[PDB]
Amino acid sequence: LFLQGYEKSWIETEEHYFEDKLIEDLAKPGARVDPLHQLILLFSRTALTEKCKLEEDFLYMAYADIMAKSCHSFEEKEMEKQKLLYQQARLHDRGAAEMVLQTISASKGETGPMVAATLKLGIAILNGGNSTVQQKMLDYLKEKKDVGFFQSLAGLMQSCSVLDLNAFERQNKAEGLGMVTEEGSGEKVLQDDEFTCDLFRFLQLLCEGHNSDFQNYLRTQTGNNTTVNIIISTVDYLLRVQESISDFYWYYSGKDIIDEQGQRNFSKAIQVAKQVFNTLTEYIQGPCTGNQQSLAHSRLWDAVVGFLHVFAHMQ
Amino acid sequence: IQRKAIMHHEGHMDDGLNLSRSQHEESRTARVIRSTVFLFNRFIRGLDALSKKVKLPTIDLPIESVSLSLQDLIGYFHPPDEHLEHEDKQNRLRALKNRQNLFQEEGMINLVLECIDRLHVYSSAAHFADVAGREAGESWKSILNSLYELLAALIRGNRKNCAQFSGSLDWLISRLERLEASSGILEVLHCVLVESPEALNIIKEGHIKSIISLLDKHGRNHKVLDVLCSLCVCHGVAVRSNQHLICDNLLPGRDLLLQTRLVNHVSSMRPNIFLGVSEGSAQYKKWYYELMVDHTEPFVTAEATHLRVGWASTEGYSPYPGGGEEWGGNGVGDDLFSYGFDGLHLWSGCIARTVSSPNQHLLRTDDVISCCLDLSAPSISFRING
Amino acid sequence: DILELTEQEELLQFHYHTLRLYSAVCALGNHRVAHALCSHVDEPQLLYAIENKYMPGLLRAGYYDLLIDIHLSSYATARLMMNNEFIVPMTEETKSITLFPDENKKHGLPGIGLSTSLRPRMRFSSPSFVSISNDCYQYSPEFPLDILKAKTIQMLTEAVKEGSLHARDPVGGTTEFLFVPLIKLFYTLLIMGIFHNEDLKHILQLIEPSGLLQMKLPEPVKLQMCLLLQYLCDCQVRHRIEAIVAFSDDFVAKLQDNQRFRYNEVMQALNMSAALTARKTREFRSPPQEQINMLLNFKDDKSECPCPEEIRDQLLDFHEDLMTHCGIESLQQLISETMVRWAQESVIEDPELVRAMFVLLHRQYDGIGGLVRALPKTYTINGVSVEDTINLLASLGQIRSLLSVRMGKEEEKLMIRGLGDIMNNKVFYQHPNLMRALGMHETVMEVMVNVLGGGESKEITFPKMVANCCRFLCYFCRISRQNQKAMFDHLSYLLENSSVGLASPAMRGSTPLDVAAASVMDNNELALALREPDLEKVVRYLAGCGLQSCQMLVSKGYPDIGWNPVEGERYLDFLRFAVFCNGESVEENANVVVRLLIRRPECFGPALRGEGGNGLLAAMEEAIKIAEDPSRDGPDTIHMGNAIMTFYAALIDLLGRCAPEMHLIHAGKGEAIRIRSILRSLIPLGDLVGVISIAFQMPEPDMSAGFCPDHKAAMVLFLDRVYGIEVQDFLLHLLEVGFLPDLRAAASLDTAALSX
Amino acid sequence: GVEIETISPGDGRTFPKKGQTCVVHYTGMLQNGKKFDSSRDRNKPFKFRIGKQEVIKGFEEGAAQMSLGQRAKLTCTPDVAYGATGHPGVIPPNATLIFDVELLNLE
Repeated sequence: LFLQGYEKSWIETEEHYFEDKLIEDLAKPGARVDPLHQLILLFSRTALTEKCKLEEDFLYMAYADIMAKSCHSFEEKEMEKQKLLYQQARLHDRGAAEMVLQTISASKGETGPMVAATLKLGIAILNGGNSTVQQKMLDYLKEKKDVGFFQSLAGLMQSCSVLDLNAFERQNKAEGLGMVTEEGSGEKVLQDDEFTCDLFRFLQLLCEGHNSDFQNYLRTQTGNNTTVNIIISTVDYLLRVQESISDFYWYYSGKDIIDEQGQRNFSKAIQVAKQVFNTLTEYIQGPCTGNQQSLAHSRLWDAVVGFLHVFAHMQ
Repeated sequence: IQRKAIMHHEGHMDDGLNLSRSQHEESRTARVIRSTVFLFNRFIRGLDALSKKVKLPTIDLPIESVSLSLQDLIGYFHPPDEHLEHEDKQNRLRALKNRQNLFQEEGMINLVLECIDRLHVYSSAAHFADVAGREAGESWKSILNSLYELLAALIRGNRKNCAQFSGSLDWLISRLERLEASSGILEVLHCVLVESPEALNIIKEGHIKSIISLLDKHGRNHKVLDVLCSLCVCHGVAVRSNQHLICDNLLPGRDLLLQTRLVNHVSSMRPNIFLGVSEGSAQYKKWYYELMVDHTEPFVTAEATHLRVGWASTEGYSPYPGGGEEWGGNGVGDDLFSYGFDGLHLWSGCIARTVSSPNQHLLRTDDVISCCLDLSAPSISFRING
Repeated sequence: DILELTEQEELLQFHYHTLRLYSAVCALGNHRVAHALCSHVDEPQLLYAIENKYMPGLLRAGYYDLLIDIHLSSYATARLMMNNEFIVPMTEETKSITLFPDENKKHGLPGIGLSTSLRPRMRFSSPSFVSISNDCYQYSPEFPLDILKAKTIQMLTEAVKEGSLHARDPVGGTTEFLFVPLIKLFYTLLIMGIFHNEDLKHILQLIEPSGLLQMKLPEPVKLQMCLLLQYLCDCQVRHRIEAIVAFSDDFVAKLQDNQRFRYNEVMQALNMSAALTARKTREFRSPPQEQINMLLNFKDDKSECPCPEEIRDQLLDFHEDLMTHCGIESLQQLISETMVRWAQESVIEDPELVRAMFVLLHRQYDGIGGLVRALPKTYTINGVSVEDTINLLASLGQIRSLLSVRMGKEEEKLMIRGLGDIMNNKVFYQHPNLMRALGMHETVMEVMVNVLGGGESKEITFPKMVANCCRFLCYFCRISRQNQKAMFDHLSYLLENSSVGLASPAMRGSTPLDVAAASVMDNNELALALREPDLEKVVRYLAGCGLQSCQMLVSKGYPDIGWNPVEGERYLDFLRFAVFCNGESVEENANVVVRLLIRRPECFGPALRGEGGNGLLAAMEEAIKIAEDPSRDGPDTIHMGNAIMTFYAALIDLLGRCAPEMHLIHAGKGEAIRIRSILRSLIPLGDLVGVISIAFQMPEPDMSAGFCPDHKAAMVLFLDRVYGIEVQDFLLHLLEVGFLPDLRAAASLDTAALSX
Repeated sequence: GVEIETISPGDGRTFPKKGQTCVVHYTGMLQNGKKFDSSRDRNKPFKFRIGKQEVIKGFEEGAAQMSLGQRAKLTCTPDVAYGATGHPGVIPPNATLIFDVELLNLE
């Protein structure tokens, strides 16, 4: 029991920082192709090999986190903003911008620790308004007319997470019956909320700034044959999470007590809905009449009236 | 679950017909499927109307047409070259996989099986010529080879098609002794064995014995050995039944395969003496000499130490007598041009014969042997310890 | 001559493929064939071939592979399978590596020191064919290892000396033919437990001096160098874990007595107040897990750490020593140098090479990842129980080796034997966490899935092999609390193929459905966590069973009833286990079960539910008549009447245990009242009273495969839970009609008591 | 059926009796000279008890007629060695055997 407690709460307590020195010395061509470039090419070929299910690939899951954690009073705010661009260019010119797209496309809509690890890499590589990386990704998607990326995004969005009241009250009854240990993944009521937030932050960074090209390519993939609408999928997920929030509030009616779980599981969904709203705001931020009309002729009005109804009483 | 489509006035207000176009790959695959099935049914009818009985030869036998169609269809499944870009290679792999799937889901593998069945009822090009004509007789072999190549290409990579048609292995291994298509049948069986582990579940002792008899009949083929290797393990997993069958039916007799052994390096020593008898000048035709030993060892490393002595002939009237060519395990008595003795047996032409002697024993230390030689009427003789 | 094949290409290729076949027929742990192959080639011809310089290359590689396969492969694989499981005893020799030399400016050498770790023993039988009736030849043919290791060292030195000068005639043709088989043999020899400390020092000095890593080596050579370095890191990880255990021994020795001493002090100096209970609840409550979790926490400035502050500093010293022993600020140095140096030198094809290189580099850079991965899989038991756990590990290794082979008759027999041995072993009970850390349940499940594959409804072959695994898993889940949670994860899969093993009273125990029930049995936490992705599946299975009878039964010759009362009864038993727990019905499970049952009304018996049969009275009477009349059965056979009676009794017992409660929540709740009303409308009361009042006979014994007295207990439970006893005339009439006759039949006993 | 042809005499004094263990050094071989077994390759002599039914009859009945230090060629019969089934993998059915047996020690 001592060694179990030791390995549980003594060793993995963030006792190292190498994610920058490693990648720094992994790009020096001391003498062709750099070692980091060879690694990116290996990952890209593995993601391009035709299969039926994205394997675990512990090597990829281990290195896509180091490459992600490698990235990140006027001069003190400009020097870091330029060093971030330098750290992003340290690996986005070696093929990571296309490697992330291929890894997302090779999962065809399966929520796993591979997409959950490549979305964080995409976040780290598109931190801020990196119009250069955005244009590289757009040019890649337009020159290789693949649908398996947009349909994979749709399949991922269709099964992200929703606050379910039955499992929440079931866990509450279990806690009342006995002191059962708390489930790690949001008490098993909100599944991979961090994954959902990362996916929607990625979709936001893909259109950050005022990139009208990508704003229109997310609505109509001109050049393909089975285009899918990402704006409508985002609206559908927002409506789902709105109905979930409304039901979770209707559960907490009459009782003027909000416990720790009732606060945490609610704040998680609040953050998820805020991220979805920011993503829609970035979709329609530039005066793009396409996305304007797409949001007009959709089910966003039901979501916003439900949000108004829940706000007027929660306030 | 099938719901028939009836055209009527009222109908149901839930149809919702959505169009969906197919790619050029799928459309061309369907059209070539129709074309090849039409041509193959024509060929099957033309061959059956001739093989069923003696009928008037107003039949359509598209010999050259079906040959060209097979030559095109074989290249239609050509795997991508290894000297190609990775993405283009993966695209070609996916394309040929979809092609193989669409060709299998129409059951034309069974069609080419029926074709080779109806073609195997003959024995040779001469047998087919006087029945179907000279051109068909001389092209029967090429048509069979092309059909087997196409059958192999249809199963080269798919895991589904091999496990689907594995039930036909009872016929392939039976026809494996055709002697004019054994290479094609062996390639097909190898490609179906290295892919699906389900096909190995139906391989019985009869099939393994047939393969070993093929290896014994057609000589030393290095592909039968690959087939036997693929029969032991398929995908990281072994089958003890087939392993035991191979070990018990292939190498108990040692006739096959090539055996091996570790022998010793033997040498010979001879003085500058030559004895030639004929008419005229003779040398009394009588000779004698002794031999003793100081130290000996029966087994120095692993085997009995070679130790023989005798008289060796020559070829004509020159040196270099014939025998074990050189630098081998052949001493005296291992050829028809030498006669030796080693204490127990008399050696002549690598064949030993035991002889009686008072206290017959191997040539241990401090042993004196005496070799006598008369030429004309008697022969070489040995006396051990007198 | 062997060397003459150099010119003859046909015989060379044929003999190469012959050697490949020799290795393939004995590739895995099959020794009956290897004992034959040894004589088929030779004992010393292999040594001559591996030592000879003028070999054709292909033949050299083939002979090397064959030598590895016939003897070394089996024990090498058996020792590599147990390479990530660090079981270490508490012997006084184990309490000697607590220094793990790292201070005074030194770091030690990899693989040098002391192990004191449980590893599978090696033993080889002597190949003899004049001895009749060999005992088992279970392990391997004997081979002299000292001569082999000496020759390997000599040839490796000669090979590195040859490669340093870069000649144009490497042994066996090119340089890969010279290097790959030699380093492969050296690698498997290093794996199998030879090259003791002194020899390992020379083997290190072969590459380390700051050699072999600095040369211009081909891709297949560096690919084996990667595995060599991976083992050189694994042995260091094992040494670190052993040192951790050695220090933890003394730490726990100094901690447990100090905790007991402070407890005795605070119990002697009582000073009873309102805070002493809060201080001393930790001793009785707070099981040792969270006890040690809360008594071992000092990374911030201060926590509620008890009075033993002296041991805190020694733990800090040991932690800093571990940190400096790891890469956190000399093997990591040169490994990280070479890994990047190769990639900088040239672009590398053969993606497996670059994959191994990068996983090695990442391992060296993380350092603590190996520790956080391996420490859960470590374990310590005692210095006394060693032979028992060694036999257990050997049996588990045999289980895994049999898993790696396709299922056959002899394979099934060996697996059954090994399962029996691990069940009979004592460590199975004393250390239940050890089995979970070793993954015995996952191994048995991945063996069972191989047998359960092949088909779904056309073959259930190897039934004993199916059953033994189920019974082992049942025992494993039974003796624990956490193993039930472990098997609950796999519960989802086996409910898909739970239809096997039913319709046959040969396995009333071992069954996938029964192992599911055992996993979900008697735990409210798991009963709640049993959500609804599978209850609808079980209900659909029940409906299909109540709609279709068993084709196996109609083949055996049963009268082809319009439904099946066996698999339905099994599904009802599983649903009962899911809904009823510890005497209190799980409310959510009960509600969803009633909802699914009413949504799919075919699950109920056709005699009870439907526009045909009336209900339970006529159903039970007809079942009794069918049991009495042998014309409606199999001409030990399945009594169809008894099976129908058991099905209906199981359904009624399920509904009764699924009733809301004893009116604790039902008194003030609405949905509970609604569920009770649904049950009452589904099952009439008079039908229940009539079924209770049958007054079975009391028998020279008789056969109990008919109207069993337990059938009445289900009706009694349903009456008590759904309706209850609160009316005087109702209670009296029930006692008159359904209780007095059975009471008289029970009281009329003198000696002939065949039914308890 | 087993016959013995001596190669080197072993002073013919000590013979194997019931209740003893004998140490031999043998290089078996098939009828056509193809060696199928040997005890000198592994460099370990073969120790076996006399009369315990652990080796083949063609070997034990032949060794029971030899002396210490006596080399012999023992020619066996298929029925007394392996029968009509032989040894699966090595010995074919209905095969005769030849053993070059030397007696090192007699305990």
